[PDB]
Amino acid sequence: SVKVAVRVRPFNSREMSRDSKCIIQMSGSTTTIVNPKQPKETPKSFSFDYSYWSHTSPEDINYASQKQVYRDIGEEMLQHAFEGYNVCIFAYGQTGAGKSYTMMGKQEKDQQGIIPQLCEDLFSRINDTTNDNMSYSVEVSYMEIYCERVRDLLNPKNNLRVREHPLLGPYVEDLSKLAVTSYNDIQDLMDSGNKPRETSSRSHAVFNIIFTQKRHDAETNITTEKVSKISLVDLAGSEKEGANINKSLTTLGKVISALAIPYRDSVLTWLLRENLGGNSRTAMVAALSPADINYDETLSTLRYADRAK
Ligand SMILES: Nc1ncnc2c1ncn2[C@@H]1O[C@H](COP(=O)(O)OP(=O)(O)O)[C@@H](O)[C@H]1O
Ligand SMILES: [Mg+2]
Repeated sequence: SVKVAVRVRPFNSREMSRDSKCIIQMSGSTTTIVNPKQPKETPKSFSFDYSYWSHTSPEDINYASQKQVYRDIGEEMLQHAFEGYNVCIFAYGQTGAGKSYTMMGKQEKDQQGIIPQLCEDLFSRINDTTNDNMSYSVEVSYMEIYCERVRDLLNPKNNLRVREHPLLGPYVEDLSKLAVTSYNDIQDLMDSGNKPRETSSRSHAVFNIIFTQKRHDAETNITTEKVSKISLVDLAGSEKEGANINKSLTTLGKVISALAIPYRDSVLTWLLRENLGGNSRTAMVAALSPADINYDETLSTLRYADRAK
């Protein structure tokens, strides 16, 4: 239950101008942060399921690639989805640590993130299915959560509000749910999505997929369904606006350790009630700046990820 990894990125323009010295090191699954003031102060140590070293470039033999990331976490999380269970992955961290590049990624030199890959993989396993008793259905929803109003990142309007249907549970009223029938088609929705995103990387991006599996039982001749709810999330840069963000992340924290009465405590948390916990495995990638100038925020992140256990 619950899976946590951290990923340090390469220096960015800012850090580079700031000569920002690297204060992060990694040894398997142990990211050690060094304090700036005290170059000695022995690097502080933490230990996760995964500690990806992406400080260099796709060149360095020892570089955690978007594939590696997806193959370790995504891949499995997708597998469980086929088994019939809900799945949710989370990107969390300072703005610019790497959440988006990790979830979505890019295109050239195929730097596709977890979402693009996971998708391609989901459809690849479906099309190669050679049992006529198995038919599939993939419904997608994409959105943004700001000041706790849901923005349909793949549509116009009608601000949306998340209710709590009697039995069914949480849901965003009037939120588009499009059935796709191929990777490409699901890829357009992605591009259109990250395209609509303008805003200010201050809101949570929730890419949900409702994977349905229909099995035609040779005997009895009864088609039974099996529904999985995959929710890939790009959280806010942790670091009124702050109120909803802080409350969200917080509520989320006292859950991972728990999952391994806090809930309606916030929309984001009140929405993934079917993914946050109850059951079904979740995962959490933590973007980390390798720059000294971010010591406090970088450290705070680590602690947040360390508490998720
Ligand atoms: N592991 C990485 N490999 C390559 N570039 C990265 C990596 N992590 C971050 N970056 C760079 O940093 C920038 C910001 O990452 P991003 O995920 O978009 O920010 P945020 O934390 O605000 O979501 C990108 O424009 C990208 O080039
Ligand atoms: Mg952005």
